[PDB]
Amino acid sequence: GAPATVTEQGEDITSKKDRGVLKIVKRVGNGEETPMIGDKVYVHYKGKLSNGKKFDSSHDRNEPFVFSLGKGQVIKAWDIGVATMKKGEICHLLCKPEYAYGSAGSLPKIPSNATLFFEIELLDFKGE
Ligand SMILES: COc1ccc(CC[C@@H](OC(=O)[C@@H]2CCCCN2C(=O)[C@H](c2cc(OC)c(OC)c(OC)c2)[C@@H]2C=CCCC2)c2cccc(OCCN3CCOCC3)c2)cc1OC
Repeated sequence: GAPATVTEQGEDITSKKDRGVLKIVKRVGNGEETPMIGDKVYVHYKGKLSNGKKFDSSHDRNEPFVFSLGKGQVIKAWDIGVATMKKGEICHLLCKPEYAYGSAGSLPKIPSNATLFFEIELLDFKGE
């Protein structure tokens, strides 16, 4: 399914090229710009563990999800992945634990050593 497709087809967007964050573009965005470090970004997303059954979405909570890019407000895979996206783009991201919650985990939602899968839609981004 979508996570295996990312394994097979995803672009490795890590600096180290360790296949820790793999991306597939599912919808091409608009324009040319991608967000800068410190930009306020606006997204919709859905996420899940690759193993077991825990699913999370911005769509429930009744609004875009906002954060400052590249400042450690979200897991490393997001800082890396969202920085690659154009406005309007949708991607799928497969995130190995080294770019997520690592050996520690974050319970109840996240076990130790968890690979995560996300669908992210970049709605907008603005310099702080
Ligand atoms: C620097 O490293 C970290 C930084 C931040 C965190 C916290 C978890 C982070 O969530 C995430 O980073 C990812 C990506 C963004 C969407 C949510 N994310 C998740 O993993 C989800 C998530 C949602 C959660 O709530 C909706 C979580 O509870 C806080 C949560 O806790 C671990 C994890 C999980 C993904 C798959 C299925 C289960 C849930 C998150 C969740 C909810 C809101 C967040 O930021 C809100 C905006 N902040 C608010 C504070 O001021 C700065 C801006 C960030 C852990 C960090 O490592 C310990």
